[PDB]
Amino acid sequence: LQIPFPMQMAYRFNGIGVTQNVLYENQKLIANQFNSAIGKIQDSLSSTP
Amino acid sequence: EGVFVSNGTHWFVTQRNFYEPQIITTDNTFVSGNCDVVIGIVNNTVYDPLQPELD
Repeated sequence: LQIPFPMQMAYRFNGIGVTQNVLYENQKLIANQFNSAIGKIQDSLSSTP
Repeated sequence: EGVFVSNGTHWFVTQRNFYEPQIITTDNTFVSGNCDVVIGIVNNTVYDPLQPELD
């Protein structure tokens, strides 16, 4: 069943006890930390052996 | 608990795993802040059940 990815992720905040409004009101912040953490994980393998 | 669906015209609240649509009242929603910061937000009435109990 398809579901838009912000609305998917808000369910996953709601599954760790954080309410759903914490996602949307910080959505552009959360996307930026997400992209900057997957950008950081190439460099954690394209570096230290 | 649930999600805001639309059948095309009107808006409802269902539980997430089984389609039963309810009327969006103030006892199955909660408010948080103004309707400015949420990216993608629709304008639909949220029916207060107290207000048609004064009459």
